[PDB]
Amino acid sequence: IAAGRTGRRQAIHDI
Amino acid sequence: GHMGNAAAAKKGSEQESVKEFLAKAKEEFLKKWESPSQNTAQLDHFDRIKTLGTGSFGRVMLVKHKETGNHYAMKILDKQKVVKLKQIEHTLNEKRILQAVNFPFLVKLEFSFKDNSNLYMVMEYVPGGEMFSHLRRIGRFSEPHARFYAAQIVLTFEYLHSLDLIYRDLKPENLLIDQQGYIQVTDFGFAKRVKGRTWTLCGTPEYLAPEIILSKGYNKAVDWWALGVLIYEMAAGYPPFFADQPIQIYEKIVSGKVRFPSHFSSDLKDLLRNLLQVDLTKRFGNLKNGVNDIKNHKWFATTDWIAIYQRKVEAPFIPKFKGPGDTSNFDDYEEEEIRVSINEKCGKEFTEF
Repeated sequence: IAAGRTGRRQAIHDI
Repeated sequence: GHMGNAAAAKKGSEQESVKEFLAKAKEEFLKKWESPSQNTAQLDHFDRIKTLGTGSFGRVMLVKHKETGNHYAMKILDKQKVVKLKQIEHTLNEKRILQAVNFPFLVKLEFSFKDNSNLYMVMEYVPGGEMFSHLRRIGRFSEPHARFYAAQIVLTFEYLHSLDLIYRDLKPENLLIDQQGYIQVTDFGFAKRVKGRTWTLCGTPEYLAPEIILSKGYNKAVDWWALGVLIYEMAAGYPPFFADQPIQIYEKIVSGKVRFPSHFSSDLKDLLRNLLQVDLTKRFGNLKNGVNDIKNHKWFATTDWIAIYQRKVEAPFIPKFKGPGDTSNFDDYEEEEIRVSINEKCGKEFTEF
């Protein structure tokens, strides 16, 4: 079953 | 062929007129890009009213200009957080690009300044709130309503890319709805002038193209991938690569497998498969025909591109408006102090701001 982020998503500046 | 003679001639002329528009837009941009104009102000010129959003480095605040009485959105960046996250050049990018661009769906910068502690960018207040809020509240947009918004992003990227600007942070959080129901792109924190390739690992996990995740020198086509993610999310209510943690999100993106809700039209799925295309030799917006592959796609057949640009199309949704300083369309955030140190911080790092 699907699950994921529903709130506001912050940017990333590196990985 | 698909088009009869009259339609083909009309389309050809329209595409040439786009070239003419963009050539002039570039001339205007470069004049501002090379010799930027003063837009100074200072903190005590404004009354701070409410925090409208937070990010890295600080907030966006609703402020009221004391002399004029006008309301504005003020982005505040704490210099010490910026330097540590190596977001110095990105913040310089943001200001310089916002200063030089001009397009109906790009937010307009009014002032920029700095003090001992912070950087400040003051722009037009867009009172209708984030697309994000509206989307989460309703669940998903109809395909015609998603298309109305998507068309504005297509034109905006056609404009930005013609100036060699890559946007690099498309998402509903960054799209504000104005009083006429049209989009204002904000937040140019990752925007950059790039002639060909660039290499910085940045953006928002759900919206990253595979080539960013794979540490490949990438180009403006990452924005067209992100458009595919945005259209999918607007029409489905959730993005195509959806998981609790960034590492799981990246795994799904790189696999590239997209599944669609059963209610998606075949036209929409075809467009999305061509945007969410891992193979850069096949991705729409990155081929010989350029942006025309997108603008002339069947899913956009009912779109009058000039009417969208002219803002003459009836919007699907007109935000509740309760006065120039009304914040009812924004969520609430913890209000934190705007600290201004007695001592200058990171003066060396931000001399050109």
